[PDB]
Amino acid sequence: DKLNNLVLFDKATYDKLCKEVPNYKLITPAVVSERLKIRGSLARAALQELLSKGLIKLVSKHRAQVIYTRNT
Amino acid sequence: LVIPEKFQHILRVLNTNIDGRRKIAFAITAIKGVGRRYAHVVLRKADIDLTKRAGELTEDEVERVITIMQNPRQYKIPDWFLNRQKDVKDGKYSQVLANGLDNKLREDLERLKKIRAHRGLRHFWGL
Amino acid sequence: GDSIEEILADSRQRSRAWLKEDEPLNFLDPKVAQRVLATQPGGFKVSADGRLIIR
Amino acid sequence: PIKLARVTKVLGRTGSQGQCTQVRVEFMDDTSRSIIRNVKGPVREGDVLTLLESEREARRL
Amino acid sequence: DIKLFGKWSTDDVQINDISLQDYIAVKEKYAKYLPHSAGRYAAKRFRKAQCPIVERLTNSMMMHGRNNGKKLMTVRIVKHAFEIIHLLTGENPLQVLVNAIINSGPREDSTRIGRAGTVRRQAVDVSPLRRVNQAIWLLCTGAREAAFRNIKTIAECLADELINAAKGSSNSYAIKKKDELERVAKSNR
Amino acid sequence: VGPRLSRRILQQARQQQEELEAERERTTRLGP
Amino acid sequence: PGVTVKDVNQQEFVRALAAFLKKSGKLKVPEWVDTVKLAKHKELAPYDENWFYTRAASTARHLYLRGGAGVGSMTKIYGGRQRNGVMPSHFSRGSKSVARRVLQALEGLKMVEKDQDGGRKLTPQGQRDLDRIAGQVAAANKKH
Amino acid sequence: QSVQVFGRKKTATAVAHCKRGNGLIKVNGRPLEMIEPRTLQYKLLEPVLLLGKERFAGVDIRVRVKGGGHVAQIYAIRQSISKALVAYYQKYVDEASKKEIKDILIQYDRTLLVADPRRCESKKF
RNA sequence: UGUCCUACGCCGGCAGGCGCGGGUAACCCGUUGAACCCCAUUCGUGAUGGGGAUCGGGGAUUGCAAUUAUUCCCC
Repeated sequence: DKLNNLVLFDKATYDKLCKEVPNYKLITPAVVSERLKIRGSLARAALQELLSKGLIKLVSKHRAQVIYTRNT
Repeated sequence: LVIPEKFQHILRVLNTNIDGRRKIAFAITAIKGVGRRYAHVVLRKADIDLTKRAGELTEDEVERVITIMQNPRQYKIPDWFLNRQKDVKDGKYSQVLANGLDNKLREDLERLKKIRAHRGLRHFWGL
Repeated sequence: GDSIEEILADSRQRSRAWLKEDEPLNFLDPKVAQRVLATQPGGFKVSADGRLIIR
Repeated sequence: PIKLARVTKVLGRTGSQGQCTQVRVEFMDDTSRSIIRNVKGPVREGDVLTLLESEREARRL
Repeated sequence: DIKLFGKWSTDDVQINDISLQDYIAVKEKYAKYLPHSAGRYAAKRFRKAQCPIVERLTNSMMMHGRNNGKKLMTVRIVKHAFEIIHLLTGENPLQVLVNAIINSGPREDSTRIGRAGTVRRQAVDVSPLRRVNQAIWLLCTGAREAAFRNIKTIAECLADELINAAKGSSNSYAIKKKDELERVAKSNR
Repeated sequence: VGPRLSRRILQQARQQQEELEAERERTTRLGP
Repeated sequence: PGVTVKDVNQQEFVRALAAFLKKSGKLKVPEWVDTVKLAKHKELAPYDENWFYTRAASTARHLYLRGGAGVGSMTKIYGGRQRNGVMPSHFSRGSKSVARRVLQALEGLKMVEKDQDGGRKLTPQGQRDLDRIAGQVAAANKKH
Repeated sequence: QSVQVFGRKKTATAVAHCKRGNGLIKVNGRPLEMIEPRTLQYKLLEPVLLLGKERFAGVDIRVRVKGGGHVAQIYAIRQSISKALVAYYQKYVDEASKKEIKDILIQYDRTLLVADPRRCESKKF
């Protein structure tokens, strides 16, 4: 029915993100938003933050689609 | 980042509810009398980060933005940008927001009904 | 003027040109003007003997 | 069983609206058998078909 | 070596089905840098068998009105689809593309005939050209109607549909519609 | 080619020739 | 040997020139910088708060690429598509006062001057500054 | 020594001048690698990639492009550069290289040297 | 296509206003700097930043005259 995606990081959500996102083999805003039940703009912000800390590898950048994946 | 300890899910301003889980520049537009343009200009005069969400504003921020929307002319918001420019009874420039919009609307309808012009008579004959 | 077809004839606008495209058109070649044109490119009863009937 | 077979001769356009093609088909695994089939789509000489039930031979007037 | 998008090779591309070697044109003469060619592959019959197959996907994602004529968007879509399918699967994207094309084309169709009131269905075979065409159409429809109102983009849904039809798992749209068509063909011999 | 497209091509090539060949007040008095 | 404006990426050049004109800080910023839409076909105010420096950088680049542009030419350049309600869309120009204020601010910085045959055009010193920032773009991008 | 050729598309025209040089490619005074649509960038870059940068290392070209749209201009540009190189290796370089290069272009793409004569149809009352 | 098409300068946030030039025209608008398209930002499945109808206030413009909203602009 009506989705109730979180607008901001909860504590358990942030911890689960930080220790379960960096092993997915495919990192896009859509997959994190759908399987973490979060708003996609904050999904993009979280992915940008994980890229900023040097832990996730960007593959290609676009205005339409951005894709990341694991370092190793 | 993470949720602040004072994140307001529901705001109660101008006798109207605000959904706090939204960007501030549209949670302002959630009430009557303000759309996207006036909300952006109010927030730029108020010097508030528009990237920030609505639910994490402090009491000083909400009281100053409410203050600015009640008296926009004082805060160099121009005359042309306002909702009511020349009130017919008392000529002055203002911005009717929550209940004053409904007040001026229904009293304009009563004024058009009392004088029996075409517009008011047609509007009340429409129902 | 003296061609067969002109003599055997049943008797803004002038600036129009036609290129033609063969080797690629080299404009700097001295012999290029040969490939630039100035004009648009491109009843009796026979008897049984085969002699035509004129009237 | 899935059995594959090549077109040799298209016999013509059949069906009420001309929606099918009657065609002459020989098998590759045994290039002696010959069958007549109806196909949907554009078929020219050399097309190889995959038949799910290669026993019956189709027919239309 | 000619490479799709500068990083995808067509030398290791192996086509499995005997039926479609002349009708899936992606090899050393059909290898191109980009799925855009401005080609007139439809001015004569059977010319589109010489069209490279990524150009056929690119030509078949320009559907439903708004997207007509927008080919650069579609070249972008299939490019991002190739990157994401390579990341998710770990091998050559073009190989599972031709795998999903082979596994998505129906082998036995049904035709509707009728005389007056009586309308019945007769099972008929399919051309290889129609096999490839219907596989392309069903995959494009699967991706398009797969996303349409969700957070997932067009490229992710196209790549997921392409994987799900490459391995032939029943959660794919194209293999479901193909199985339905083959079932009604078997029931209408 | 036809008239219009060839005309555009000819003037374009002429302008390119002049811009390749490319790379003070008027004479107000008669005698120096 | 010196790289020109026409030798680099235009978007990075425009952003670097915007940073240059922002750090100079001597353009005459209008008093109505945060309360206007840039054309009648817009729907919102510009999202980047110091849009004036970006617009002035792009304006300077556009005069470099083609001289003799007045206010009307720059309104034609930044014009777009007005969606007329339930009615068919059309092409609409930009706002004249914004282009005029950008041109007059660039004249006040002495980067841009009039000519005898028409509108605004580039000064030689502003052209030196523009070649300098173009070389900075090429060094920051093509040498990296 | 220099040659001047042209290529075309629906309405887009490209005029290419080919002179002795060192391997810099100019279109409308702008470099080849900066023309706006990157999605068609390899469509702009196919003659160089097929022939190698070593065949362009002793030549320079400047192309003026007028008419058409983005894609039509790109196709006219690639036709122009291919015809310019063919004309140059025909006129001032030996013919065998010109023929083998012409064969390479025409086996990869006929529209690199033969114009597509498709245009919009007219509507009659 | 154009003696109403318009370059340019100044004012106003916009419609618009003032002045001064070209064009009876491949000569000036006009190298017709069109939109889709392309590249970055915000948005995140929400009758929601989709969609704009219908209304309230004010300004401007064409007309002898805009009321039953001529047309345009802003909220």
